[PDB]
Formats: sequence, C-alpha cells, structure tokens
Amino acid sequence: SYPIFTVRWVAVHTLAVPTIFFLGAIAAMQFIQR
Amino acid sequence: MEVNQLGLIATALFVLVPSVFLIILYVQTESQQ
Amino acid sequence: MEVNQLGLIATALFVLVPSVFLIILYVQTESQQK
Amino acid sequence: TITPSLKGFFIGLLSGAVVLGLTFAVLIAISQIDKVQR
Amino acid sequence: ANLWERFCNWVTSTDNRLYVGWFGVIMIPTLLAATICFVIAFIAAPPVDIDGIREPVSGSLLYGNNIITGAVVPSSNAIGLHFYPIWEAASLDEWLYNGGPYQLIIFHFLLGASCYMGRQWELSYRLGMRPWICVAYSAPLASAFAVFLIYPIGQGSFSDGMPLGISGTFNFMIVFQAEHNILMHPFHQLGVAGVFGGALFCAMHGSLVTSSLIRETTETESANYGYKFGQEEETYNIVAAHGYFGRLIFQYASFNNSRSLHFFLAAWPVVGVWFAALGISTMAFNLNGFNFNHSVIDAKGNVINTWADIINRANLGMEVMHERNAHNFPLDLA
Amino acid sequence: MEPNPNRQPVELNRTSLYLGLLLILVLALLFSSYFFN
Amino acid sequence: MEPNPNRQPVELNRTSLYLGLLLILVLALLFSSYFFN
Amino acid sequence: TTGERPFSDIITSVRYWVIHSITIPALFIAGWLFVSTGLAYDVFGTPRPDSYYAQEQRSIPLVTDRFEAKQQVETFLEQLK
Amino acid sequence: GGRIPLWIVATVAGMGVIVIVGLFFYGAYAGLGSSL
Amino acid sequence: ARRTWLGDILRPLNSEYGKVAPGWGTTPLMAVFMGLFLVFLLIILEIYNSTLILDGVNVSWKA
Amino acid sequence: METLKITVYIVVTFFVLLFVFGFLSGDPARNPKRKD
Amino acid sequence: METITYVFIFACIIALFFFAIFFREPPRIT
Amino acid sequence: METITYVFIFACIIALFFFAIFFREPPRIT
Amino acid sequence: ERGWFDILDDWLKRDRFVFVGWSGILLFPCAYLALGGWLTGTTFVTSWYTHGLASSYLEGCNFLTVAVSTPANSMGHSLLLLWGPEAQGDFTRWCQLGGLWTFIALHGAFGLIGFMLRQFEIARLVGVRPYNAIAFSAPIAVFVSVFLIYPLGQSSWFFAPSFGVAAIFRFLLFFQGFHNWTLNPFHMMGVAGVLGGALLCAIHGATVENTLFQDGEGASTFRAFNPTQAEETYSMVTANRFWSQIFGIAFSNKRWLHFFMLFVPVTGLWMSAIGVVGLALNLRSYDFISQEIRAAEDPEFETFYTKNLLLNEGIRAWMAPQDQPHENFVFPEEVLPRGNAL
Amino acid sequence: DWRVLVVLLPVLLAAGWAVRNILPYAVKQVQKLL
Ligand code: CLA
Ligand SMILES: CC(C)=CCC/C(C)=C/CC/C(C)=C\CC/C(C)=C/CC/C(C)=C/CC/C(C)=C/CC/C(C)=C/CC/C(C)=C/CC/C(C)=C/CC1=CC(=O)C(C)=C(C)C1=O
Ligand SMILES: CCCCCCCCCCCCCCCC(=O)OC[C@H](COP(=O)(O)OC[C@@H](O)CO)OC(=O)CCCCCCCCCCCCCCC
Ligand SMILES: CCCCCCCCCCCCCCCC(=O)OC[C@H](COP(=O)(O)OC[C@@H](O)CO)OC(=O)CCCCCCCCCCCCCCC
Ligand SMILES: CC1=C(/C=C/C(C)=C/C=C/C(C)=C/C=C/C=C(C)/C=C/C=C(C)/C=C/C2=C(C)CCCC2(C)C)C(C)(C)CCC1
Ligand SMILES: CCCCCCCCCCCCO[C@@H]1O[C@H](CO)[C@@H](O[C@H]2O[C@H](CO)[C@@H](O)[C@H](O)[C@H]2O)[C@H](O)[C@H]1O
Ligand SMILES: CCCCCCCCCCCCO[C@@H]1O[C@H](CO)[C@@H](O[C@H]2O[C@H](CO)[C@@H](O)[C@H](O)[C@H]2O)[C@H](O)[C@H]1O
Ligand SMILES: CCCCCCCCCCCCO[C@@H]1O[C@H](CO)[C@@H](O[C@H]2O[C@H](CO)[C@@H](O)[C@H](O)[C@H]2O)[C@H](O)[C@H]1O
Ligand SMILES: CCCCCCCS[C@@H]1O[C@H](CO)[C@@H](O)[C@H](O)[C@H]1O
Ligand SMILES: CCCCCCCS[C@@H]1O[C@H](CO)[C@@H](O)[C@H](O)[C@H]1O
Ligand code: OEX
Ligand SMILES: [Ca+2]
Ligand SMILES: [Cl-]
Ligand SMILES: [Cl-]
Ligand SMILES: [Fe+2]
Ligand SMILES: [Mg+2]
Repeated sequence: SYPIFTVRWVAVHTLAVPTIFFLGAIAAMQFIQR
Repeated sequence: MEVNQLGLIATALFVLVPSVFLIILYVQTESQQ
Repeated sequence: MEVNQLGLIATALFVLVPSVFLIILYVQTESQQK
Repeated sequence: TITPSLKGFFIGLLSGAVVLGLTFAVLIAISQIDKVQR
Repeated sequence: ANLWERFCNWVTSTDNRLYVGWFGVIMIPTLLAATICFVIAFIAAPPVDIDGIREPVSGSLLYGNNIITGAVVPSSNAIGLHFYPIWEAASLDEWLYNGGPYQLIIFHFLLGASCYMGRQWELSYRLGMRPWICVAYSAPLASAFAVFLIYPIGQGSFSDGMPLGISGTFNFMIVFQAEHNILMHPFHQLGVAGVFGGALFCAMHGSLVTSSLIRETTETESANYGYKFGQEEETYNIVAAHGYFGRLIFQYASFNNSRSLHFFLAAWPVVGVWFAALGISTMAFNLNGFNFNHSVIDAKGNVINTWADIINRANLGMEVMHERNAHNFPLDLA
Repeated sequence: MEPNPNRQPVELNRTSLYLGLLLILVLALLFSSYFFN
Repeated sequence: MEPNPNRQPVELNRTSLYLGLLLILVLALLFSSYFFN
Repeated sequence: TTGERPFSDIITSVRYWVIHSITIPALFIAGWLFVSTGLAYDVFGTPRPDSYYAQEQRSIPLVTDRFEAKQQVETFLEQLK
Repeated sequence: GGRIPLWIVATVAGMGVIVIVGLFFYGAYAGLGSSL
Repeated sequence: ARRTWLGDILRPLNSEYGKVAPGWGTTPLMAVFMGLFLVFLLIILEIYNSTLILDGVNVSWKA
Repeated sequence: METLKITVYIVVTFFVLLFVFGFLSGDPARNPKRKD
Repeated sequence: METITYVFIFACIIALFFFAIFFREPPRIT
Repeated sequence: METITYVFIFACIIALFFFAIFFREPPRIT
Repeated sequence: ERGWFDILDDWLKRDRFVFVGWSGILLFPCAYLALGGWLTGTTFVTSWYTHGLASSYLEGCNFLTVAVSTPANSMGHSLLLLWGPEAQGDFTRWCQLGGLWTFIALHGAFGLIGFMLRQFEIARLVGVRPYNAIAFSAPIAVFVSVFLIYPLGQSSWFFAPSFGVAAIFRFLLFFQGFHNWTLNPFHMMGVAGVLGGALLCAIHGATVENTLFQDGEGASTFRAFNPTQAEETYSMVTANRFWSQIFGIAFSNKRWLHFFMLFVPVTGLWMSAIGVVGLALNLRSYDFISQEIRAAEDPEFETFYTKNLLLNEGIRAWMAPQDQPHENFVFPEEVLPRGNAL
Repeated sequence: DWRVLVVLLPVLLAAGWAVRNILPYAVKQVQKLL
C-alpha cells in the first residue's frame, strides 16, 4: 500500500508536464516556413 | 625598457616577507621538544 | 632629488636580511624545551 | 500624490505577501494533517 | 652477474629514489635537452621570423620580454614542416633567426612525455599495480600532441604550432577561433564540460570527504593529524557522506560505491579532455565548428542576426588583423 | 606575573613550508611582470 | 642511516636579539644616506 | 526506502499507461496547437517571419527610452501595418 | 504492478527520444533556421 | 582574577551571561520589525533604481 | 655541423639500443608476482 | 633588473623542487 | 621615498627602545 | 513544547525522496522559475527589440544559438519588474523589453542562496561538517561577480552575459577584445584552479582505481566494495611510492589530499571573480606600459603581446556596430583595421 | 480567444481523464490520512 500523490509526485509533474507541452510546441515549429 | 621603478622592491618584499614568516615558523617547530 | 634608484632596495635588504636572521634564531630559541 | 509606480510598488508588495501567505498557509495545514509519529 | 645484467637490474630497480626504467632511458636525456634549450632560449634567444616574412618576433627576456609576454617562438613559415636540426643551418645565428630552438624543444619534449606515459605503465607493473594511470595521462599528452604536432601537420607548418609562452598561447587561441570557430565545435564544448566538470567534481569529492572525517583530533590541532600514513581503516565515513549527498539531490543520484565514485572522477575529465584533443586534431584538417552565419531569414529574405552572427563579427576582426603582412591573396587557406 | 593559560604552541611542518614557499614564489613569478609594468 | 653526533642546538637570547637589531638598524640609519647618495 | 512507490513499479503498471497514454499525447498536442494556431507569437510578442521589418525599412526597432519603452514598441508595431 | 516489462518501456521510450531529436535535426535543414 | 576600581563599577554589566527569556519571548515583535526593515530597504532600493518614482523626488545630480 | 650531426646520431643510436635491448632482456619476468 | 628578478625567482623555484624531492619529510607507516 | 626610509628606520629604533626597556628579559638573582 | 513552528519543522525535514527543508521554501520556487524562465525564453521569446537578434526556437534558432538576452542598454540597471514603470504589468511587453533576463538573474541568485542554505541544513541534520556549502561559495562568487557586479559597474544590464550557449561565447570574445581578459592575472589564477582541479580529479580517480586491493574474485572490480567496510579499498602506501618515484613527490595524508581537492578549484574561481569585479570598472590588465613605450618608438620591436592587441583592435572595430546597436556606430569601410589582402 | 480554449482543452480532457481513473484510489489515500 503506497500513497499516490506525494511531494515527489508534485516535483515530477512540475517538470514533466511543461516538458511534454514544450516538446510538442518545438515539434510544430519544425514545419514553420518563412 | 621604461618599467615601474617600484616594481623591484615590490617584488622583493612580496617574496621575502611571507617567505621569512614561514621560515621563522618552520625553524621554531623543528627546535621544539 | 636625483638619488640613486637602488638606494631604496639596498637599504631595505640591508635591514631585512640580518634582522630576519636574528628573529629566526631568537624564536627557535624560545620554542626549545625549557 | 500616489504615482503609477507607487501603485505598482503596492501591487508588487501585495502580490508577494499573497504568494508567501498562501505558501505558509498550505504548508502549515499539511504539516498539521500529516504529523510525524513519536 | 655480468655488467649488462647488473645494469638492467639497476635500470629497472624498484629501489631508486626516482624510477628510471627503459622508457626512462629515453625520457631522461630528451627531457633534459628540451628543458635546457627552453630555459636558455626563453632568457636569451634573439627574435625569430615566425611567419617567414623577415619580420622577427622577440620572445626572450633579454630582448625586451617579461614572463607574461615571453615565449620560445615557432620556427619560420619558410621551413614549413621541413626538419630543421642545428646541423641543417649554416650557423647558430641562422638557426636562431629561423626558430630552430622551437623544433628542438617540442620534438624532444613530445618524445620525452610519451616516454613519461610509458614509464607510468612500467613502474605500475614493477610495483604490482593495475596499469591504467598512464591512460589518464594520455589525455593531457594527446592535447600537447594536438597543439605542437598534429595542428602543424594539417596546416603544413610548425609556424602554426602553439608558441612556448603565455601570451603566445593566447595568440594561438584567438587565431584558432578566427579560423575554425572552435567555440562552436562540440568537441571543444565537451572539453569545457570535461574541465569545468572535473573542477566541480574535484571540489565536490574534496568537500564531501573533508565533511565526513572521523573525529580523531582536538580543537587545537590540524584534523590532518587524525590520519596516519598507511593505516588500514578508512579515515572518513563514506556512509555519512553518501547520506548527505543523496539528500542534497536524491538518493539514487549519489555514489555509495567508492570504486564507482573514483572511476567516475577519473573518466569524466579524461574523456572530456580526449575530445578536447580530438577537437584540435580534427580542426587540424579544417573540419570546423558549426557555422550558422545568416541561418535565420525573414519572409522577404532579410538576414535576422542571431548570437552566432555576433560571434562571426568578432571572428572577422581576428581574421582580418592576424599576421597583418603575411597574406597577399584574398583567402586564408591554411 | 601569573602566566596566561590560553597560550598554545604554533607549528609549521616541512611540507607546509615547501607548499607555502611554492605558493609565494609562483605568485611572485606571476605578479612581478605587472609590478614592473 | 645513523645520525650525525656533531650536531649542536643554536641559541640567541632576547638581549642579543635587541643588541643585534639595534646594530642593524643604526648601521642602516648611518649608511642609508650613502646608498641613496 | 523513503516510502514512495518505486518508479519501476509505477511505469511498468497497466494503470499508469492507461492514464498516461492519454495525458502525454494530450499535452504534446496542446503544445503543438500553441504554436500552430499562432497563439505563441501573440502571448510573447515574438515577430512572425513577415513582422521583423516593414516592407522598405532596414533599421532594427531598438528600444531607446526606458520609461516610454512600452509605447515605443507599440509605435514600432503600428509601423508594420 | 509490473505487467509491462521494463526493457520494453526503455526501448519504446528511447525510440521516442530518437524520433523527436531526429525531427529537430530535420528542421535544421528545412523552414526557419535552414539559411534557405 | 584581579579586581580594580573600574572593574567593580562595571561588574553588573557583565554578570548575566547566559540569561534568557522563556521560550519565544519577543520573537514575534522582532519578526515584525525585520519585515518593516525589509520593506524599507526595498523602498530605498527601488527609488535609487528609478523603479519607484515619487513626486518631488528627482533621483539625479539635478535633485 | 657535420661533427655535431655525427655525434647526435651516435648518442641517439646508443640510447635507442639501450631501450630495445633492455625491453628484450626478459621484461615480463620483471614483476613482483608470477614470472613467465 | 627585471630579467635578473624573473630568472632569480625561477631559480629559487627549481632549488625548491630539489629540496622538496630529495629532502622531504620522509613518509613513515605509523 | 628617501624621507620615508629615514623616518621608518628611526621609528623602528624608537620601538626597539620600548621593547628593550619594558619587555626586557628580567634580571633574576639565582 | 510542540507549537505550529515545530510541527512545520517536523514536516519540512521528513526523510522523503526529495528533501525539502526550511531552505526549500526559498530554493524550490526560485530554482524552478529561473530554469522555467530560461526554457520559456529560449523556446518562445525574441531579442529583436533589445538586441536586433532572433533568440528562440520559435524564430528558427537551435540549441546552440537560443538565449534569454539582456535588456536594451536604455533600460540601464532597471530591476524591470513586471509591475514596474517600464512594462506596467503588460506581460507581452515585459518579454519584449528583456524582463525575462532580470527575472532569471534575480530568481537564480536567490535560488543559489537557497541551494547553499540547503547544503548547510542537510549537513546539520545528518551530522557532517559543512565543507560542501563552503566550497559552493565559489560558484556563488562567480555568479554574483559576472551576472550582477560586472553589469552594475558597466552602463547597463545589456553588457551582462545573455543566458545562452552562443551568447556566452560572444561574452568570452567581448572580454578578449575589450578587456584583454586573458592577460589578467586573476583570470590566470582561475585557469590554474580549474585545470588544476580537473587534473586532481583525473589523477586521484585513476590512482585509486589502479591501487585497489583485490577484495573479490571478479575481473570487474566494482562489486568488491562494501560501503560499511572499515578498510581502505586501495593502498595509500603503494600509491605514495608510485608517485614519489614517478613525479618526485606524492601525497601521504589522505585528509590533506581531499582538503587540497576542495582548495584548488574553489580558490581559482574566487580569484577569477576578483578580476571580473575589476573589469566591472574597466580596471583591466590591458597593457604593459613599458612594452607600449618601446613599441611606439621602435617600429621593429614585436612580441606576442603586441600581436594580440592588434587582434583585439580588430575584434572591437568589426563587432561593435552590431554588438552595441544603441551606439548607432557607422564605421566606413576605409576606417576598418585590416592587414594585407584579408 | 478561441486559440486559448483550443490549446487548453487537450490538457483539460487529460486532467479529467486522469481524475476519473485515479479517483477511487485518491479518496482512499486521503481517507487513510484522516
Ligand atoms: C521564495 C520564493 C520567491 C522569492 C524570494 C521571489 C523573488 C522575486 N520575485 Mg518571484 N515568484 C514566486 C516566488 C519568489 N519570488 C512565485 C511562487 C511566483 C508565481 C506567482 C513568482 C512570480 C514572479 C513574477 C511574475 C515576478 C517575480 C519577481 C521577483 C523579484 C521582485 C519581487 C518583489 O519585488 O516582491 C516584493 C514583495 C515582497 C518582498 C513581499 C514582502 C511581504 C512583507 C514582508 C509583508 C507586508 C505585506 C504588506 C502588508 C502588503 C500591503 C499592500 C498594501 C499596502 C497595498 C524578486 C527577485 C519580479 C521579477 O523577477 O522582476 C524581473 C516579477 O516580475 N516573481
Ligand atoms: C513559494 C512556494 C511555492 C514554495 C514551495 C516550497 C516547496 C514545499 C517545494 C516542494 C518541492 C516541490 C513540490 C517541487 C520542486 C520544484 C522543482 C522541480 C525545482 C527544480 C530544482 C532544480 C531545477 C534542480 C536542478 C539541480 C539538479 C537536480 C542537478 C543535478 C546535477 C547532477 C549532474 C547531479 C549528480 C550526478 C553525479 C554522478 C554526481 C556525482 C558527483 C560526484 C563525483 C560527487 C562526489 C561524491 C559523491 C558521493 O556520492 C560520495 C558518497 C562521495 C564521498 C563523493 O566524493
Ligand atoms: C545509491 C547508489 C546508486 C547507484 C548508481 C549511482 C550512479 C551515479 C548517479 C548518477 C545518475 C543520476 C540519475 C540516477 C538514476 C538512477 O540511479 O535510477 C534509480 C532510481 C530508482 O528508481 P526506483 O524505481 O527504484 O524508485 C524507488 C524509490 O522511488 C523509492 O523510494 O530511479 C530514479 O531515481 C528516477 C529519477 C527521477 C527523479 C525525478 C525527480 C525530480 C525532482 C527534482 C528535484 C531534484 C533535486 C533538487 C535539488 C536541487
Ligand atoms: C622524472 C622526474 C620528474 C621530476 C619533475 C620535478 C617535479 C616537481 C614537483 C613539485 C616539487 C615542489 C613541491 C613543493 C610542495 C611539496 O613538497 O608538497 C609535498 C606534499 C606532500 O603531501 P603530504 O600528504 O605528504 O602532506 C600532508 C601534510 O604534511 C600536510 O600538512 O605534496 C602535495 O601536497 C601534493 C599537492 C601539491 C603539488 C604541487 C605541484 C606543483 C607543480 C609545479 C608547479 C609550479 C611550476 C613553476 C614553474 C616555473
Ligand atoms: C517564466 C515565467 C513563469 C514561469 C514559467 C515556467 C515555470 C515554465 C516552465 C517551463 C518548463 C519546465 C519547460 C520545459 C521544457 C523542456 C524541454 C524543452 C526539454 C527538452 C529536452 C530535450 C530536447 C532533450 C535533449 C537531450 C539531452 C538534453 C541529452 C540526452 C539526449 C537528448 C539529445 C534527447 C511564470 C509563469 C511563473 C511567470 C511569468 C514568467
Ligand atoms: C618581516 C617579516 C617578519 C615576520 C615575523 C613573524 C613573527 C612570528 C613570531 C612567532 C612566535 C612564536 O612564538 C613562540 O611559540 C613557541 C611555540 O610555538 C613558544 O614555545 C613554547 O612551546 C614550546 C613547544 O611546546 C616549548 O618547547 C617552549 O619551551 C615554550 O616556550 C615560544 O615561547 C614562543 O616564542
Ligand atoms: C633572507 C634571510 C634568510 C636567513 C635564513 C637563516 C636560516 C637560519 C637557520 C637556523 C637553523 C636552526 O637549526 C635548528 O636548530 C635546532 C636547535 O637550535 C634544532 O633543534 C634540535 O635541538 C633542539 C634543542 O635541543 C631540540 O629541542 C629539537 O628537538 C632538535 O631537533 C633543529 O633541528 C634545527 O632545525
Ligand atoms: C634494433 C636492433 C635490435 C634487433 C634485435 C632483434 C632480436 C633478435 C634476437 C635478439 C635476442 C637478444 O638477446 C637477449 O639479450 C640477452 C642476451 O643473452 C638475454 O639476457 C636477458 O635474459 C634474461 C631473461 O630472463 C634476463 O632476466 C636477463 O637480465 C637478461 O640478461 C635475453 O634473454 C635475450 O633474449
Ligand atoms: C656535445 C657537443 C658536441 C658538438 C661537437 C661540435 C664540434 S664542431 C668542430 O668544428 C668543425 C666542424 O666539422 C670541425 O673542423 C671540428 O673538428 C669540430 O670539432
Ligand atoms: C516565521 C517563523 C519565525 C517566527 C516564529 C514565532 C513563533 S511565536 C510562538 O509560537 C509558538 C508555536 O510555534 C506558540 O505556542 C507561542 O505562544 C508563540 O509565542
Ligand atoms: O601562419 Mn599562423 O595563421 Ca594558419 O591561417 Mn594562414 O597561416 Mn597564418 O594566416 Mn591565418
Ligand atoms: Ca513565404
Ligand atoms: Cl597574429
Ligand atoms: Cl597569401
Ligand atoms: Fe578520494
Ligand atoms: Mg526549421
């Protein structure tokens, strides 16, 4: 029996959630043309 | 060359003053006991 | 005045070298076992 | 008078107080809920 | 025994205050020759026509240099990669004008330092040690080969080898940036990670071991007297050090195995400096740093500068000014 | 006069002498060019 | 290896320090004018 | 040893991937749309490729006044249209 | 609990990293930043 | 140890080593003054920085 | 110069021969453990 | 005087190497 | 620099007088 | 007794996966905002209005050329707070004015404070001496001297380093051309400390790994170590003899060895920081006056020192118009310094 | 701004989907704590 939401959980998602969002944004940028 | 005329004694005291400090301390350690 | 430009270091080492010799000898005498 | 930058100074002061107050309110709350067992 | 056996036994003796060994029989004469020539040249050599344009550069103390500006100056561009020993000159005066001391010094040094590395293998074998300290030393050694031999070979002249002096070193670096954009090269960037990281991990390891020294001394004595040379017990508590560092970051980011830890301390700077050396050694063949000059362009086609373009302006300033009398044609091709 | 109980002997071992002289001499070799300017 | 039996400790008492420093400083006060000339 | 569930248990569990086969692609697509809709340009004030210069200008719109810098940028932007 | 083997998770995750970094290198040659 | 006339006069001023008030004592009051001091330093910093601009306060040699 | 050249050639040859014959003189056996 | 100074300091350093190596405090297993 | 030197030596002599008198090794009857 | 302060102290110091502590209240928000600010700026934010530069992935930069760039020189040393008089609460304008630069620099500074407090706090809790925090004073001295004191001595934040790979390279080359920073003895000591630290790192790791005792049967030797073991895992006595015979001197005291590993890189970074404090005021080691007097009178006198000044003069003239756009430099072709042909 | 809702809805549906799967174990974790 382990907890689900911990301080570690928060620390993990403050980094992981923006990282995936940013990687999707930078992915889209590769198809921008001047 | 037109060097700074205080450079010689600056360098000499820079070496001598801390070096003699260390030599004084070393020799009086050897002479103990 | 136009003094000899080596007079300063000459005087400084004239004092410093033998004075330091004596201080070394004095301090290591004091530190000897009493 | 109260200049725009003095108004801005008050806004920044209040914002920092709010951030700090909420932070300590939450931390104190959690610390009281999940106490160490001795 | 016979004299050759006794000689061999002395050469390879583990009891000499400084180990000689067979690598040492080459190392000792070559390093003495390079040292003696370097010291004499650094003090008293006349100016050297490094760039082969009859524009001699003064490197020695007696000829107007201080410690920061002085150098042993590379041999003349007119020599290129030609072998220029003393006996190839008509006179010592000619040898000196053309930069003969530089070749004598770097060739004896490179040979002697290569034997220094082999000597580190050799003594480790005689002492029953594991053999790879010499592999760590191959990283600075490879770097010396890069700047004194490989870069000259690729560019076709020992006049482009690194000068033997403090300001001459900076000259080499600035010209290297102009001609190879080394800052934008990933092998130099790995080199920086290697030495910044090496300094970081040096301070880290030093601070962690020092932080966990076991109390063996009083407040009025150096804690260093708490360790005695050759004692069998470890002098610090690695479990405490790991307990600290694992909480500083998180548990699994910290080394609990001293062998793993010290392997990492060896490998990080050594590998990074290997890539540094390979950066110089491959820019020796003009495979240069990343070039993003005018990479960003707007919808009409106007150039939108980036920081890379600002780097380019600085590089241009270095390029157009270096060796200001040596180029007659518009491209600097070596 | 009654002696002071806070006095302590001072020490500098030979290795520390050598390290200190190296520091001083190398600092001098480094800074001297700038002193002469 | 066996130690040298000819070694002797050396001494300079406080009065000799004061006498020697007086000699050096007064000699310097005397000769300094001629060093500067 | 600190009480939290081990990561290797979490990321090898079916429930983790039931959740994160949705949340990870959803965030990625959200970031994509942040750029592809052009919203990123307007949030941060970054020029689009056609918005660095007006058609005939070749001088950068450098901010030169500290306290009216906001109005200066606004004036620079009006000169594009 | 442990139904999906860790070596498959690492392999798939690692392949995803290769794909995304590969896309970024593709973009260095096309569109903005390509010098063209 | 040596007594002196001046030492006897000053003795009460060096006689309460280690004396403390119970518990937290005046810590809350101290914290308030620290907070006010922090705001004070922030005000004078931002005035000098021209981030806080006040009527009649021209931060210039032309003051 | 010619005398200098000959001299250096002899010196170098001397030390190189010491190196080669030295390492040929049963060097694997010159260790503290198993000699073979 | 500059050159003498530079060479003097260098010579002292080389002498220091000699003493630091051949007249070191000997390491002793305690 | 000359005047500083003369005055410095003189000042050192006066300091020496102070130590030689008030910080002498005390004479002691054995 | 156990008041709310002690109850909070309890929770903050729980042994969890990521330790928090009192220092964490400062460290975690500030470190997160500095890093998040950098990632936000390098991904989305321009430098067109402050520098005339593209600086984000969104504009087409790559990892080497993105940056969060300093504010325009006309901002001076403005804190450039979002609610301040320049941006007036407008987030978009704040980004265009360089607000992310002071955001990152200032949250970074307080984050570094928080990290060093963390080093103290954890050391106190586990019962070790705080030398790791002491050694961290060198990173702090560098960050404060380079990112704060140096621009504060100059005309504005514009001349601080911009937060990016190529932007930092530009900073290096600016310091060469304008400050002759390689000639500075405080930088030279920094170099010695960094390269000497890297040397010590490599030589100590290699020495330990090659004087190991055989404590297992495996040819891979890492498993033959136990963290709780009392015995040294390598032979200090053999290591000492090896280096004594190879190099002439060797460590014999392990406590001194590891203190020296702290001392060397930490002292080097501290010295480099002092030089940068001087460069804040343009108090450079730019020249040797004796060299310049000789060279001015004797057109045949040449050293590597005078050669490097010519490089610096090229750097300044060729980079200044684009690197310092607020100056509106226009240098006609005919005034540019150039050697023959190039 | 339509673009804000277009960007946030992916994340909104993600948070909604994650809460739905973890809710019984979330209220169970929180019930243990109190
Ligand atoms: C420990 C955490 C921490 C610390 C030390 C800082 C520090 C800073 N922040 Mg950051 N920030 C944080 C967390 C933190 N932040 C968090 C969690 C967020 C997300 C909300 C932000 C979002 C943020 C933004 C958007 C900005 C900053 C900015 C700043 C800088 C200026 C702050 C200021 O002037 O406030 C002043 C306020 C105080 C010092 C609070 C003092 C409270 C006193 C002691 C109590 C009195 C209150 C009083 C009664 C209220 C009365 C108001 C009334 C009179 C009207 C400063 C470096 C600015 C910046 O970086 O500029 C470039 C900026 O624009 N921060
Ligand atoms: C106002 C508000 C909101 C307040 C909230 C406060 C609060 C409660 C916060 C809670 C925390 C939380 C919820 C979220 C945190 C948010 C967040 C993610 C912040 C990010 C912080 C951040 C970016 C940190 C980055 C720093 C970081 C992790 C760096 C890693 C660096 C790195 C490479 C580390 C280790 C790698 C490695 C191999 C190191 C070895 C080095 C080495 C040789 C050491 C030598 C050595 C090692 C030993 O091992 C031992 C033994 C010994 C002998 C020894 O020599
Ligand atoms: C202890 C001995 C470890 C032996 C290996 C040593 C190798 C050298 C270490 C270098 C590698 C570093 C990576 C370790 C990799 C490693 O060893 O893996 C092992 C480690 C253990 O995973 P498990 O599944 O066993 O998890 C078990 C624990 O969670 C149970 O308590 O995995 C991780 O830690 C993943 C890291 C995610 C961490 C994200 C948290 C984000 C928080 C941000 C805050 C960070 C600190 C802030 C302070 C500023
Ligand atoms: C093939 C033969 C090659 C021989 C080459 C000559 C090597 C010279 C090595 C240094 C000798 C002087 C060391 C004095 C100092 C000395 O005797 O140290 C001896 C000391 C011994 O340490 P222990 O652990 O025994 O001392 C512990 C306690 O006594 C501390 O209180 O060694 C170290 O501290 C190592 C770290 C300093 C290493 C300094 C290296 C300096 C390299 C030279 C840099 C200056 C070059 C200037 C050029 C102009
Ligand atoms: C600023 C600001 C803020 C904040 C924000 C934040 C906090 C953010 C965050 C953000 C984030 C947090 C982001 C992230 C991102 C990430 C990324 C983008 C990543 C990438 C990565 C990669 C790309 C990788 C790479 C690599 C490496 C590194 C190595 C190995 C391999 C490879 C190559 C893969 C606020 C609102 C407060 C206010 C306003 C201002
Ligand atoms: C121009 C540069 C000049 C720099 C001058 C620097 C001066 C340095 C002065 C150092 C003074 C040393 O002070 C000296 O310490 C030693 C111990 O260390 C004392 O010695 C005392 O301890 C030792 C050791 O237990 C006993 O053997 C001894 O009998 C006892 O008197 C001396 O009484 C004192 O005179
Ligand atoms: C620039 C100017 C430089 C001038 C430098 C002058 C150097 C003068 C060196 C003086 C050397 C003194 O030499 C020192 O003598 C003392 C005794 O006197 C010796 O000491 C020996 O005798 C004493 C007294 O019985 C014992 O307590 C001690 O245990 C024993 O080792 C030291 O082992 C030796 O190091
Ligand atoms: C570049 C020119 C050199 C080319 C040489 C080509 C090699 C052809 C054969 C040469 C053999 C050399 O001969 C080599 O030297 C002497 C001569 O008895 C021997 O002598 C050696 O024997 C033993 C081996 O355990 C050693 O411990 C001993 O100290 C040593 O004297 C070597 O065992 C022998 O192998
Ligand atoms: C160890 C240094 C040896 C250097 C030897 C150089 C001496 S060179 C000298 O000059 C002429 C050159 O052939 C000859 O006539 C003469 O015999 C020769 O000794
Ligand atoms: C912001 C933290 C620093 C200020 C701490 C002041 C604590 S104040 C202190 O607190 C106790 C509970 O902790 C109370 O029981 C007590 O009555 C009160 O005086
Ligand atoms: O010689 Mn030295 O530096 Ca190699 O590039 Mn071409 O050559 Mn010269 O010019 Mn640029
Ligand atoms: Ca188009
Ligand atoms: Cl040049
Ligand atoms: Cl040409
Ligand atoms: Fe170690
Ligand atoms: Mg692209």
